[PDB]
Amino acid sequence: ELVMTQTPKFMSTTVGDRVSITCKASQNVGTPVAWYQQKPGQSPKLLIYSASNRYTGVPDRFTGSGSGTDFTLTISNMQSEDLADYFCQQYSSYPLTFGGGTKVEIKRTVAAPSVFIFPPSDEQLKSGTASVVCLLNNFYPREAKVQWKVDNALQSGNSQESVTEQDSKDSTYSLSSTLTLSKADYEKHKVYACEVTHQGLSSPVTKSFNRNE
Amino acid sequence: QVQLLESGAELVKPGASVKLSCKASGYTFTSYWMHWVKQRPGRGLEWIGMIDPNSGGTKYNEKFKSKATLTVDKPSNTAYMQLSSLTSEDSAVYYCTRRDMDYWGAGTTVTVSSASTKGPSVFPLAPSSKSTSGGTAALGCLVKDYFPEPVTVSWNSGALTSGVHTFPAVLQSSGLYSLSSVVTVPSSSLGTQTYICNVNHKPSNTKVDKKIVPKS
Ligand SMILES: CCC1=C(C)c2cc3c(CC)c(C)c(cc4nc(cc5[nH]c(cc1n2)c(C)c5CCC(=O)O)C(CCC(=O)O)=C4C)n3C
Ligand SMILES: [Ca+2]
Ligand SMILES: [Mg+2]
Ligand code: NA
Ligand code: NA
Ligand code: NA
Repeated sequence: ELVMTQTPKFMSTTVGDRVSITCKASQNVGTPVAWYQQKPGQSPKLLIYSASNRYTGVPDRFTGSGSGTDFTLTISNMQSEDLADYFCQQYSSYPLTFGGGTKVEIKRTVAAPSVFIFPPSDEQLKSGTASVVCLLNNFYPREAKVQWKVDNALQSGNSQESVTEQDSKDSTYSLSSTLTLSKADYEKHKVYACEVTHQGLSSPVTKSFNRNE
Repeated sequence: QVQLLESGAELVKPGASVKLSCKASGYTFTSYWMHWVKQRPGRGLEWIGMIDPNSGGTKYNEKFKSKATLTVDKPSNTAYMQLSSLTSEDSAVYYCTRRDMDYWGAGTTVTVSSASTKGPSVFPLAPSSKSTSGGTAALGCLVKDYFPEPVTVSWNSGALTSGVHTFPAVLQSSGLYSLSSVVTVPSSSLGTQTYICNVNHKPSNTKVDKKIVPKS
């Protein structure tokens, strides 16, 4: 099938530093190789074709190299605008093949999250359930621990988390922790707290509220 | 300006088929080969095969020869990809791309399931509820219990883009999706500025607008 093996799968790099992505062809392909860039939510963009031909509009920051079965994409100067995924392709023989891709992220200094808590809305409660949302805004690195506490009881198995892709303007991440409880359980309890432990915090900060009203 | 328009997300029942469309504008249609690519989460990209919008000639990726069927229609410059006997394996985001792949469609998310469609319920995430902190305030909308993906969110009809965070959706245990979209703004804008999240779920033809006022 003329498999294109791409490596590494993941790479993290500081703005100002360089990055190299490589694709090994199972067979000889010659020069018909290309590369694409894809950020979250958008479609792939043509970056390079002919192994080293740089599509119009694409900065010299990107450079394609190699020939035969060894090809490489290089970002001579990693910048905020390069935060995305990268795919290599081969079009010397049918069927056309793609590389496994590379999630290219940015490495930066540690940053502590700003924490907010959101009590369920009056509207939702009459539906028969409650949602309690805790938010960890703009922090780094991705790794984070969030625990819930109601009337001081450490909840478990009743919360789900979601994490944003790395932000281009900040190079930071964000996270939301949603606690789901019944209108019942929720009206018989009062103190809802969100505890956040993270590298940028000298000790875990906690956000909470009372079931006011 | 080349633009490849692809149909809205599709929810398809197992064993049925679906016909995805890709209408070309901004260039001579019968002038370029059109491809189709399949993309699954944390998965590589896959070329399905291409078709000649002029000759009718078609070539396929040997692995998709049995499930995919490519065609076109000059009168409408629209290309079509039909998939048959769909299974959860065909669930993915499909794209159509020009011959050299310098132009891509936005993509059509296809989900294969026996579960029925369901529009999202949208709840407000009250600004600095009661206790108004200092500097900047956060607020948003909880969009939950909808099926299948995707769902689009915008603030004040696209007028607000600064400080907006729309979290990736997570499948709840109920088999229903859920997510929150938040935005951070100056606490002095509250009350005076009206924040409205516009949620869309094309699969259920659902369109919601929700005002977010400072918790009371
Ligand atoms: C996805 C892979 C791919 C990439 C990347 C690619 C790159 C590319 C670009 C973009 C910068 C341009 C302007 C041309 C430039 C060209 N590309 C092609 C022709 C092709 N180019 C093809 C594939 C292909 N071409 C295929 C497949 C054909 C075959 C079309 C056929 O069946 O005759 C031609 C010849 C066709 C013509 O202009 O009449 C030029 C010129 N190609 C080589
Ligand atoms: Ca930069
Ligand atoms: Mg969320
Ligand atoms: Na971009
Ligand atoms: Na075309
Ligand atoms: Na609307």
